[PDB]
Amino acid sequence: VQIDRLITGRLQSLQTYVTQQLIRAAEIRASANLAATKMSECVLGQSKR
Amino acid sequence: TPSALGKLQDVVNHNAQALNTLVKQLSSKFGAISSVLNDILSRLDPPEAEVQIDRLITGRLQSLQTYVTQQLIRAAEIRASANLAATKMSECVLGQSKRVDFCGKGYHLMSFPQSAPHGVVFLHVTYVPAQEKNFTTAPAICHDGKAHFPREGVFVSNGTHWFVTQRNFYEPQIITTDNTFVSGNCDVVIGIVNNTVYD
Amino acid sequence: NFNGLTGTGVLTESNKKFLPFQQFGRDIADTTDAVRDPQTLEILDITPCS
Amino acid sequence: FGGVSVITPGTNTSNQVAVLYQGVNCTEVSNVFQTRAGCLIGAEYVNNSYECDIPIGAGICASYQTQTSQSIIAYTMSLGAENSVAYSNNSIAIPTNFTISVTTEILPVSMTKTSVDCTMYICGDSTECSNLLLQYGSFCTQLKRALTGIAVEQDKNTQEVFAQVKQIYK
Amino acid sequence: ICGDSTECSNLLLQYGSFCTQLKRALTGIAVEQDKNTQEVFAQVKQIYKTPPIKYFGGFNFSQILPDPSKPSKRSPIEDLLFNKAQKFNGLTVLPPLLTDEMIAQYTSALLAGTITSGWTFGAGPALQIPFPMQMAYRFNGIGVTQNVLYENQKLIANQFNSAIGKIQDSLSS
Amino acid sequence: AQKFNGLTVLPPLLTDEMIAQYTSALLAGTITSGWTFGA
Amino acid sequence: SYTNSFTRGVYYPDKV
Repeated sequence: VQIDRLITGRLQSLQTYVTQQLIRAAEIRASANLAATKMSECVLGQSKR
Repeated sequence: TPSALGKLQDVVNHNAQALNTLVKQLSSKFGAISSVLNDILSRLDPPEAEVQIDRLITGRLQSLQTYVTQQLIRAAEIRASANLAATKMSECVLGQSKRVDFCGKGYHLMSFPQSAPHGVVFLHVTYVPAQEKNFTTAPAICHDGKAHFPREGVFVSNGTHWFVTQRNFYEPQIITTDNTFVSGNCDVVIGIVNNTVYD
Repeated sequence: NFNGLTGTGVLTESNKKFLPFQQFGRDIADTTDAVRDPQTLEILDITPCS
Repeated sequence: FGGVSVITPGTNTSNQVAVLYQGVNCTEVSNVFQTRAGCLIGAEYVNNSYECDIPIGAGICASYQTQTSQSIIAYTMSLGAENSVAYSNNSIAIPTNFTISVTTEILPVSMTKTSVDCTMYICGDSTECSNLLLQYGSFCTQLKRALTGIAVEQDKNTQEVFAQVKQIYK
Repeated sequence: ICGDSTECSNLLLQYGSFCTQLKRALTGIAVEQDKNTQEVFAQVKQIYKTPPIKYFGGFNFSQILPDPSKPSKRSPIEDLLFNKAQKFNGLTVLPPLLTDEMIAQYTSALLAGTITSGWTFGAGPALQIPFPMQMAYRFNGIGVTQNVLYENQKLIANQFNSAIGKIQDSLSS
Repeated sequence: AQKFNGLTVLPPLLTDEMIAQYTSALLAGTITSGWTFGA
Repeated sequence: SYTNSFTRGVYYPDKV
């Protein structure tokens, strides 16, 4: 009975960590796409934006 | 190359895997005697059933919430990709975009949108120069008593004479007053050569 | 309730080739999708209800 | 402890594989080569440099290449060809020809609009299960609203990506 | 989830395929970070090198160009930015595919292409062009005529060097 | 119909024929007009 | 003596 509660709590904690990592990875992907576009537009050429 | 449609197949595979994992999640007992509700209701007493089925209801609700969270994250990613594709279409197909690498690698010329399963394909027409040659250049030319700068072009030299050519295609043209403009004299520009500009 | 197989759905006629010893059927998601009538050696196809 | 990673060059090509023990110094258990990512057992380190075919880790890359019999070799990935562009104060490169190149770009637009039955997936043909599910709160309404919003979002994406023109041209 | 008990794993196998989904999500995140590092820095096809004579019209790029003294082949600014068995309970930090040396070489190739070619290396073949003639054409993209540069190249190079120095000074302070 | 649990798959509003017609209209505008049809 | 069982020894586990 107690090992079930322990494994449920640990699985919930790991799932919360994975969800936070997915959100942070989406944010980092957006930032990396922005950085790649900025490099391709400012270094590889003279952007007028 | 069948692996060219990477993301179009990847999104379908992710959706299929999510649906399969959500369906197979009903054959696992989340702390109960079995996964079949009928077995629990016909093999036990009412008071213990209210816990033996609450375990399964909690497990299935948590699995469904996880599925919905994953679907929301993938939908946010798909919304980002769809906004990117809409901007790509509106800037490359509906116009002549000057952003580098945006409408393909090279100088953007055209783009033709095509239908695709759960996606869109762009045929970016890019202008890529080739067969380059090394020429002798100079910032400006020095006339009898004034300097001349290239208006639209670059002062190149084949070794003996001097000509003005485009920045992306070699077209030797004589240096006349219709493609230059005078600004100052030959005392401040480093590298100015002494050539004769035709009038 | 065909010989213990308790399930609800639309029993149809499918052109499935069953082995002599095989009685039940299943699919990728571990769901019964074909049964054999224990009276006549025919091939049925249990499909989900509407 | 660590993690086992099996490098497979494709079953259609051959069957020789190499295992990667991430986080092992080749002391806690065929060619053996210690990489910065782990102990790669089943591949030899070649001093040459090619394109990264199979990403191993920390610059190491593996590929199924013929011995200069074929075997999985390990090497440091090359970042590209070496080009020393001659920079001079009086030298310029002007192209004389051009090659129109049409490239492709694959971009997703929408996904499969799904809508689960929250009172049927969780509880089947059980009236007792629904009576207890109604007490656990209003999570079903939130999930249904989220799925409806996702469906409307996919429809809006399909409308904004393709339906950009006002009239249909022929 | 289960330290060393197999009875715990026998029960974890009953909770469903949660560990599989989490491992798949982590592998996807790792591949996504690798793809980001590849698409951000590895935009050129060939690795360009700067000539030995570093007289680029009068602009001193010594603070952004890779320094050969350090064994890392990085610039003073990169060295300043970088100065400001890994198992605990099962969590392992995987090493990136591209090391710091490879990112430094990518940045050096991008800088060499921006100095020697400027913008033609990103849209096709690397076309050599002097740096003053590159700045004269970059000025034409904002409205200022090219003669202003050919008249105030010394002042522009002085201001560029001062700004490059102040960047490092502000990053240090 | 491969649901088995009630997880219905809603069909998209714009079918493949409508997306094909939109792409054909975009192509016709790019060929005949080029860029003036979008502004 | 001894021999090698290459890929034989597989049966139907269930009746489905």
